Amino acid sequence: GSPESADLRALAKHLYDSYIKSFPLTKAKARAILTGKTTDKSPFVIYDMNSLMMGEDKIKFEQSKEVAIRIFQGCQFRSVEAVQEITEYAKSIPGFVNLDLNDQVTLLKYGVHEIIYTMLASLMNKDGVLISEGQGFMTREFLKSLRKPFGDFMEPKFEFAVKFNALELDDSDLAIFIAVIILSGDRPGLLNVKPIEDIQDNLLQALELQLKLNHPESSQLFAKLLQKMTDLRQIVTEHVQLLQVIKKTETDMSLHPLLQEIYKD
Amino acid sequence: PSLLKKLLLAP
Ligand SMILES: CCCCCCC[C@H](OCC(=O)O)c1ccc(Cl)cc1
Ligand SMILES: CCCCCCC[C@H](OCC(=O)O)c1ccc(Cl)cc1
Repeated sequence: GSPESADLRALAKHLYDSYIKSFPLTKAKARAILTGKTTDKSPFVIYDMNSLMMGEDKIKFEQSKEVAIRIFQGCQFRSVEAVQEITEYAKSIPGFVNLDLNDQVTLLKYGVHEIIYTMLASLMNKDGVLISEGQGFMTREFLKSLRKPFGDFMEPKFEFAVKFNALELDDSDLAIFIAVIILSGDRPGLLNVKPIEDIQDNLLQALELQLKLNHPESSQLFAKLLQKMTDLRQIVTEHVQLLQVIKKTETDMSLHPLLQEIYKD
Repeated sequence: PSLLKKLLLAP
């Protein structure tokens, strides 16, 4: 009834406010930069090797390693930063910090990359990706051009992003969507699934009401977002497969200890 | 030895 609905809107707002606190660059700010509607300094565009060299100081997060490997390493540190932000966000979801601590770890271990790819879409258009909190823009063609197989990592994320961004979700919608994904009761090795699904069920009701109110003309948007959750799991599976290739092909790659924990399978 | 657990426990 209306009392439940009001509580769902208060939960949606709490999540939005926590999302704003956790993530430095929101979708609204990212899209303004991408569409060129900001007053702030323009991102440095990296579209070829010359511009990467020039722009390197603008986009920094010494270097004799080959460029594809250097981009690979830099990406880990950005990914590790994202894990930290997502963990802060998860701790703001009501009920999360009261879960068994090993289950909180499990939820982050198996959920964080699905969230990374969701939030990465906010930074992407069909032509490239905003990097370094808006200070750079690396073209999709440049990343595709990196020597095999490094040029294969980002393209499926761009493919996901263009379709995902066509749904026109805003930061308020995204805050609930990512909370739903974190609270997935089917992650391997969860010790107590029922409290997780109880939280998720309430988040799913908050998401459905959010979409009905914020996107009244977008038919079955909720069903579309449930399908995107499945699509994100496929992106993760494919990314892991590519990592296995690099591990078998490339000689001495240093994997960050936080990613070592996450990818310990 | 869990880095995720350390992140979760920091207020
Ligand atoms: C395996 C996926 C490729 C690596 C991901 C890059 C991380 C990206 O960072 C942009 C930057 O800092 O340039 C990002 C994404 C989501 C959040 Cl929530 C925060 C940051
Ligand atoms: C080539 C241009 C795109 C980089 C591709 C994403 C990189 C990937 O992402 C980090 C993550 O899965 O969290 C990763 C994994 C392990 C190492 Cl050692 C380095 C990078």
